Amino acid sequence: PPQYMIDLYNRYTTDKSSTPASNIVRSFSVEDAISTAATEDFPFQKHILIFNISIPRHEQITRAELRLYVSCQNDVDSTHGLEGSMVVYDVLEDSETWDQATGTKTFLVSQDIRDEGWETLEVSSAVKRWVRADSTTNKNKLEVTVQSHRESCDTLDISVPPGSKNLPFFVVFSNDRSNGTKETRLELKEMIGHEQ
Amino acid sequence: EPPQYMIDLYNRYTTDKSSTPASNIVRSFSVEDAISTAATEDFPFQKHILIFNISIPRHEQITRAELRLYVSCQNDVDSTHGLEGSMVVYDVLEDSETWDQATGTKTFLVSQDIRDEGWETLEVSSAVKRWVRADSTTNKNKLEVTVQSHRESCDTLDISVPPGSKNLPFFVVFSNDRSNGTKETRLELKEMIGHEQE
Amino acid sequence: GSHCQKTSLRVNFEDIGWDSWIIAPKEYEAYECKGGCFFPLADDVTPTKHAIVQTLVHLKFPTKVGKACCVPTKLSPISVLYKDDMGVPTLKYHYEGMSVAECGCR
Amino acid sequence: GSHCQKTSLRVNFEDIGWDSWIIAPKEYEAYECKGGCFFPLADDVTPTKHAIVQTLVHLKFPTKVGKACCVPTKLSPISVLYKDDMGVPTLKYHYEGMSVAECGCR
Ligand SMILES: *[C@@H]1O[C@H](CO)[C@@H](O[C@@H]2O[C@H](CO)[C@@H](O)[C@H](O)[C@H]2NC(C)=O)[C@H](O)[C@H]1NC(C)=O
Ligand SMILES: *[C@@H]1O[C@H](CO)[C@@H](O[C@@H]2O[C@H](CO)[C@@H](O)[C@H](O)[C@H]2NC(C)=O)[C@H](O)[C@H]1NC(C)=O
Ligand SMILES: [Zn+2]
Ligand SMILES: [Zn+2]
Ligand SMILES: [Zn+2]
Ligand SMILES: [Zn+2]
Ligand SMILES: [Zn+2]
Ligand SMILES: [Zn+2]
Ligand SMILES: [Zn+2]
Ligand SMILES: [Zn+2]
Ligand SMILES: [Zn+2]
Ligand SMILES: [Zn+2]
Repeated sequence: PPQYMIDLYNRYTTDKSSTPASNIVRSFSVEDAISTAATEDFPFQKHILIFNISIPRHEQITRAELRLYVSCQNDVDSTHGLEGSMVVYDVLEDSETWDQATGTKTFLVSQDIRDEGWETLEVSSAVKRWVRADSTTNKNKLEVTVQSHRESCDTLDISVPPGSKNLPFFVVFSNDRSNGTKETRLELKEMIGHEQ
Repeated sequence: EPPQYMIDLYNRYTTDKSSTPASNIVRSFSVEDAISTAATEDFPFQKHILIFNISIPRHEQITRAELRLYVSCQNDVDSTHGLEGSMVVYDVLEDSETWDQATGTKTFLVSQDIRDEGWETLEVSSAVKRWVRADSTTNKNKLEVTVQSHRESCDTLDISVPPGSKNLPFFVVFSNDRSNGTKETRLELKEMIGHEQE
Repeated sequence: GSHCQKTSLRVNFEDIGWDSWIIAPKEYEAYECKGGCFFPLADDVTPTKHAIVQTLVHLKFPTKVGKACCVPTKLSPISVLYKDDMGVPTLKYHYEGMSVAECGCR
Repeated sequence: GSHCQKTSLRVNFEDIGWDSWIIAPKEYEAYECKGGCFFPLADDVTPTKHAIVQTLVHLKFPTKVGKACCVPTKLSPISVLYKDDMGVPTLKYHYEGMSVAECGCR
């Protein structure tokens, strides 16, 4: 479990005078990742991030964050710079051929990057569609493209599987439709299971 | 002392649990004082000003009020010649220490034709509702009942009132709570704690 | 002292001296919650999170912390005819909180 | 065994084995209701009508009917970080019913 969740806990407890907008917060690590390197046709890194986000029907989510670790991937001459941009798309239709070069996508967030470290992408829209799945089109995944600029790192990318460090994860903020009624009901049943 | 009307209302409510009444709270208020003026040539009817002490808590919303009167020909000889007439109750707004009906300001409540000797029920909700919102100013909490005897009837047709001790007038106030039982059960509790150490 | 449950309890107002103001009824079924809140607390006792916590703490430290108590949950009203503090005869179809509807551990 | 009141109760999740899913906090103040509901019941225990009745009944028949129990009234929430059944990290600002706000006789 990410320390981001832990710091959020510390934030809530130290600021009793300042109540947060969302009660329920969940962390979802990436389930699987499909990575395609930059080509002359598509000069950028392509990543399809598969998650397993499952928020209960009785809950109404408010915000979702996609946290990515931007880093120059240990290339020689890495002191030459680290600057570019990245774009995340909600994948509707995929295809086991190329990434970006196929399927249907809905653009979520455009992010310019500079510092090595964690970036936060507000991709609430995508998760809301994932919650109301309505079967039909298979989703619960998104595509992130990383565009390296001229005077920058040749290996500018986000840390993804099959890597083991600084992997992408979701942070879903949620509240209860019944204003905490149905929530505490299920919390009780949960605790009874954990009781024995 | 508690009227059997209240007791019968309990029995009605309890034996018919399948049929919930429109009003939850019911209170009985017996007449506090009565000013009686006999019929005169100028005003050919019995006059009664009935003074009550109706006090319903502010947080409560009353729905209905009943004035229960005992109509009877006062044991006159030749009363067997018939018993039929009418009676009218007025909500007294401004009174005057002179006569009854012949003075003051009244707002008419109910006109009632009478036949049987016995208890009559008068829908006088309006008067009590006005009494609850007293707002000081005009002194009220009382009403005037006139009893009109018809031609072929008793010359002494009237309602049983003080200083008599039997079949006296009384109020039946039906009420519910504005706070939907919150403030109601709070005060019931505080009262009961009083009755706990009783 | 087995399982937290509702038991019969007939209450006569004459016995408790409430016949001085209670006109009706003379007696009624008030019910009573008997039994202990022993581990584990199940759905049928509508436990709270604190009750579950306290029960486990009691289970762990029985000499320092007691266990949850079997008390009435929701209460059912009865019809009551009585005299006010001013002596006014009063009838209430729903005199809330007089009898036990459900029991539970708290 | 004096007066129904709220007392201090520090609960460590490690002690009760809840450290397997509760991430934070490690321990918290849950409080406990101690004391008896002895006659008479005052405002400070927010008694119900049934509680008052049963207490009076207890006075009359102490060998057959017990007295009201000192239990938590309303409960206060705490902040809790934990893992779901699916192992999903979950943070809730208001995890209701973990600590005692008020006590009373029921
Ligand atoms: C991903 O999340 C889904 C929930 O959407 C999990 O699917 C559940 O699995 C359990 C046990 O296998 C079943 O009882 C549920 O009916 C499933 N729910 C649905 C909606 O199908 C799934 O197990 C999760 N997978 C991983 C790897 O975490
Ligand atoms: C008429 O009813 C009113 C209200 O019910 C009575 O007013 C009470 O006055 C006493 C004075 O000592 C107060 O202690 C009570 O609190 C008042 N009642 C209420 C409900 O607040 C008044 O006494 C009654 N009149 C008579 C002659 O009994
Ligand atoms: Zn080429
Ligand atoms: Zn640039
Ligand atoms: Zn840019
Ligand atoms: Zn260059
Ligand atoms: Zn929930
Ligand atoms: Zn007529
Ligand atoms: Zn005559
Ligand atoms: Zn009231
Ligand atoms: Zn005792
Ligand atoms: Zn809350």
